[PDB]
Amino acid sequence: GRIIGYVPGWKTPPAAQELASAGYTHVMIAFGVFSTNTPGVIVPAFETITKEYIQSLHQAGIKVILSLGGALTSIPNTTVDFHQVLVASSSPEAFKQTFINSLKELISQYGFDGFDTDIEHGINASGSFSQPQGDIAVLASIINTMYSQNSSLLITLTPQVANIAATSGFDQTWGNYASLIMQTHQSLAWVGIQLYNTGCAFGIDQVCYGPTPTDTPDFSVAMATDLLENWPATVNGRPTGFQPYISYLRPSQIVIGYPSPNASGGSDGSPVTPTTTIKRAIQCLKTAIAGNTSCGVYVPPRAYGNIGGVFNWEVTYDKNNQFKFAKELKNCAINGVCE
Repeated sequence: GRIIGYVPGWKTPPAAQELASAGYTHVMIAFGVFSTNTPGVIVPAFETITKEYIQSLHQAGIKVILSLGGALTSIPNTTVDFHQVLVASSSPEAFKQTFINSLKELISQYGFDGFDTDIEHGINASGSFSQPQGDIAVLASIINTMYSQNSSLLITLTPQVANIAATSGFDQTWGNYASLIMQTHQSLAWVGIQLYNTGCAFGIDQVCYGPTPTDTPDFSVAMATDLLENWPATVNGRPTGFQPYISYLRPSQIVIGYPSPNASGGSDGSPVTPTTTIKRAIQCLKTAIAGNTSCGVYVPPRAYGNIGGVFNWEVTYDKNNQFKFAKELKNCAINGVCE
């Protein structure tokens, strides 16, 4: 499995040897944003991150992925809204060609191993959940074309829970990444779930789980389960109204994502889930056996074995906390030894 760290491109990054020693296997450079003047062009917003620094990561054995989108941009004539630049293009085909060429250019120039979809704005639902049109169809085409041309690319999705949790919804918030996953699963290294900055969302049991309380793994386990299982139309004689999500993902394509605390307990993301709970979530997904080192009340419908690992937003917090997030999770996330 994997220990994944987000590296903000507006802060001095930790040394590659510090990250490798802590147990990091992958880092995610935040962020590429979207040109409003050449629709499809990706504008690098990581001034603190050099090709030399990325070489240092590779020399330490860490893979380096370019994260696209994010929450906002301050670069003039840029947006983090995908739809906005897709519709600004002369055609969806021109947009796709420009986006692919621009992404290939950045990958070649910086030596990236792949790219991450952290597109939090402007993945609007069109067509049907099972046969999406518009934004999801175009993004799926970009992902599947990039992977078809280079099956070594690490292509990841980093959804918010509303985007992937069992839902009747299909819009820019609800179920959009679940729809995208059915179109792209064959191309994806992993889907990393943002288990923070969210209200509760539904498990396939029709129970609404949120990140608090953080002393049980239920939320982490239920959200991973929502990606690993078909969404049922009926639960115990009742209609769910759930979209017809069919799971095509392997456990190795599931990553659970959290905010890392600094030494003071501060974080960029709320709430902070302690590493003891994260290990319980992985042990629970592995075994589907409840206990004080494994499942709480929520037990998934089967044992999955080892999932894909863990990420944190973001490594400058973890560094300040002597890399306790990576150090405490690496035996569990990487070697699958969680109790």
